[PDB]
Amino acid sequence: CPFGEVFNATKFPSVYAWERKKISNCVADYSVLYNSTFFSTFKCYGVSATKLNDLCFSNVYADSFVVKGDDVRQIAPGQTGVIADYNYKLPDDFMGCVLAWNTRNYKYRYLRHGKLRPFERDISNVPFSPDGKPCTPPALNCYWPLNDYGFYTTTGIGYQPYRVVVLSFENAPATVCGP
Amino acid sequence: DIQLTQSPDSLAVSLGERATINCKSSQSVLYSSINKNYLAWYQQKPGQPPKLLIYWASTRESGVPDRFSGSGSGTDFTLTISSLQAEDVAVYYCQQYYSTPYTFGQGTKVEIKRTVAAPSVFIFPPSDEQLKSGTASVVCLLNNFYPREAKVQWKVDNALQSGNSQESVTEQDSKDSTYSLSSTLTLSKADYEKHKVYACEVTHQGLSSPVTKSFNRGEC
Amino acid sequence: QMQLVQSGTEVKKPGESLKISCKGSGYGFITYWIGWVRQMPGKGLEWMGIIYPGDSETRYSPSFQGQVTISADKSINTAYLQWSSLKASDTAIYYCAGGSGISTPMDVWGQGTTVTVVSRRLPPSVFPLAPSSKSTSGGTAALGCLVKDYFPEPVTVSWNSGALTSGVHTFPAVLQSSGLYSLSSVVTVPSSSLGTQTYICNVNHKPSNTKVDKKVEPKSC
Ligand SMILES: *[C@@H]1O[C@H](CO)[C@@H](O[C@@H]2O[C@H](CO)[C@@H](O)[C@H](O)[C@H]2NC(C)=O)[C@H](O)[C@H]1NC(C)=O
Ligand SMILES: *[C@@H]1O[C@H](CO)[C@@H](O)[C@H](O)[C@H]1NC(C)=O
Repeated sequence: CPFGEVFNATKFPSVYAWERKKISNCVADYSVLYNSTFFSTFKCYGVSATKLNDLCFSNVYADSFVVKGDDVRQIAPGQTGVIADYNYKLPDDFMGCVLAWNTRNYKYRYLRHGKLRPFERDISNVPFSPDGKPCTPPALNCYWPLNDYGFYTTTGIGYQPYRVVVLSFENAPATVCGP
Repeated sequence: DIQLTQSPDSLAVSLGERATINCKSSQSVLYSSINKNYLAWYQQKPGQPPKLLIYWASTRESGVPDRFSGSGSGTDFTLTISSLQAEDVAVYYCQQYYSTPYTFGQGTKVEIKRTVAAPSVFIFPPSDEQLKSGTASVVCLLNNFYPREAKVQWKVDNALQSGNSQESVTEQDSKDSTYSLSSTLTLSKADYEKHKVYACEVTHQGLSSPVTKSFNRGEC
Repeated sequence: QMQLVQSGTEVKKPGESLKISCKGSGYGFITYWIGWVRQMPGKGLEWMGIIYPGDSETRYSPSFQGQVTISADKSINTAYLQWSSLKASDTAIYYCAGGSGISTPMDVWGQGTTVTVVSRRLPPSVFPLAPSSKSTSGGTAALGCLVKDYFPEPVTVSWNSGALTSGVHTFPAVLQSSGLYSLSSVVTVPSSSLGTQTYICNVNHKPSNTKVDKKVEPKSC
């Protein structure tokens, strides 16, 4: 039901600090996403989109963020990019939907000690040392990990912003179903 | 990666009985979280694209009648058609959509066992247009019979012919489960000119006596 | 619900390029992945590959990697299958099917594209199989057409331009030792109506770019 304020949200977090939503206590009609001629991509893994109304889950969870359009390809299981490693990683056996649409009408982490777990998040802004030293403020070998996109109306559609919502699904009596 | 093998190659079932088809994978196709096997069953009737019948190994596509039923788990699955009907004559395949690359089973042709039906026999003399070819093709037609095994013997002046006839059978009819057969004797214009009576002698299980349809060159 | 329509029949010579298309139309298209399946005459189904037209992510089967290329274009909702140079082994029917996601069954199928690649082409000859008392048993007459000495398969034969289908039997062609093909298309009708009805067989052999309409009239006999 409340997708009207998840896909139609005034603004969105950006990818280092994405976060979820619940569809509990609902009945869901996913056609408001089937019949949406404005979605740039609609990539579901492990479940057929047009029969999602057939199914029943306990909860649905939607992660919301904003990526450069050329990295939409890496919100997907088993990808390799900076966004997939330090900001938002999808599981190998992931099942769910990645929806991306144009937002031309926001920061991202690019330095971290190791890769993220699937569905894990890193919110800290602490100076980065390439080999593990506590970095004294703006000295040497010191870099803050987070970093902005700096989107403008006038340049490449790949370099334009894109809003991305990732739906994942689910025991007990299922609480959200289709009509 | 994931290789599917179904059994048997063919199976013939009477109308109303049950047709079962096994599918065996080389590696499990269960996603443990949602607890559904990623296996589908498709039907292909002659001359048409395949049709998705079952997915998740037990869920029917919308519009599929209730007599189609999927079951199984892990590595072994079965498709069962209850209340077998004539229009269910087709080839059935299993398919895994667990991993890419996707894989089909090699396919199982389902045939019908029905009650005996005696053939209607007809014979066609060569056209005169083809008699300008230098070739004569005499054609004999067995229509809408069961079972499939029939014998067609060509006689020319009561001499039994061997080495100049070709037979072709149709797919099993989807409305009445019968077959049709065509036997064509091909001769020179000269050797056809030489002889007088041409006879198609049909022997079949539904015929008390061998039935013969014959004509005489020049009668038409 | 959404439909899939593929391009028409293709007859090519060994060694030329070919790009067959598959256009989808209907609500909810952007969720669909388009896969390609090859069916050689008399064989089963072979999965070739799959593509998502949204970003043209494509996955190939190990047996088709590099041998053909799968393409897409989201401008016109169209997937493509391409050979740069055809082999005689590539003669088949090619279906495009569609799954609402990846690792899903194939919900929607295309009507199929027949692709024939062959060296020589020889047009068929069509002769009437006229009905008579010899071709009549009871109150049921039989007539037909005999399509002989053609190469290669297939010939498509209709009756009265598609208007007469019930009681028709088009036999699988046989292979004459000359190397050429031959089949017969028969139909049973009421014998009483043989004066008032007209029965025309249509034979189209695309490889030789031929069509012929033969009126089959009855003989006294
Ligand atoms: C998306 O559009 C389709 C088709 O345009 C809608 O299909 C409806 O299907 C129901 C049941 O078959 C019919 O009663 C309606 O009349 C159809 N509507 C139309 C416009 O044809 C489908 O429901 C739509 N999904 C949404 C956005 O709800
Ligand atoms: C969002 O806004 C669009 C604008 O038409 C509307 O059609 C849609 O129902 C709204 N809700 C969702 C879930 O997108």
